[PDB]
Amino acid sequence: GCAGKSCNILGSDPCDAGCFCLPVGIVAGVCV
Repeated sequence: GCAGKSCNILGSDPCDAGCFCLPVGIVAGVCV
């Protein structure tokens, strides 16, 4: 259930193992 998760390139809020934080803006993004 990583997909849809809120995240940011900052690295503070990445994603679950296997999934990656995809940028939706300048730094903010979502897990995919």
